[PDB]
Amino acid sequence: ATFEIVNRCSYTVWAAASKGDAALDAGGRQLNSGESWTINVEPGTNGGKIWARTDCYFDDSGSGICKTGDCGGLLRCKRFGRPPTTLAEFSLNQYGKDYIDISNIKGFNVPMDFSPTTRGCRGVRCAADIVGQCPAKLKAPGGGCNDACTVFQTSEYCCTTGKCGPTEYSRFFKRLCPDAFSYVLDKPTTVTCPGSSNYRVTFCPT
Repeated sequence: ATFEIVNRCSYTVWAAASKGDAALDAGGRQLNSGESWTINVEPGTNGGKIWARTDCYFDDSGSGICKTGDCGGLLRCKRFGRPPTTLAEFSLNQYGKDYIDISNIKGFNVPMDFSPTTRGCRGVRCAADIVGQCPAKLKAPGGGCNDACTVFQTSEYCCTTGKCGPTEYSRFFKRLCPDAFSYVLDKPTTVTCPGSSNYRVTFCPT
């Protein structure tokens, strides 16, 4: 499957693509404002994620640090990134279907649109000013708006027991971005697409 990753933000981002235990394609790349990066993702990929990282510094060897979304200091991510990270999430070719969603379960750093470029389903978007409106206790100094599980590490926010409800913090994310997951047991906003669809992830779609 082809994913085109487009940075429409006015600032540079470092895109990342991983399935948690391995890079997807090259795993990460710098995207200046306006740049597009096309990656290929193996069919049947389960649990892939794409996210943006902000305020990164890397040396010649691809080692460094980012203020949001850092994946163990690598330019080419092999593992998932440190919150806060708006997440594009996908599982491909699962019994004939693709499943896509956007998630704020790990916080929010950059607005995002996640849409198919082929026919048969709709896209999803979270483009509200979540960082600007972020509650004081969830604001991340490096930038972004943390989720409450990251900040407070309770069973209720992290849904550790498999039983949890919405919270004042999850309702904030849900109010601004209804089409994104706001906590682990949120009513699903997953979109079902035809198997082997292709996609575009746009940072700062507005």
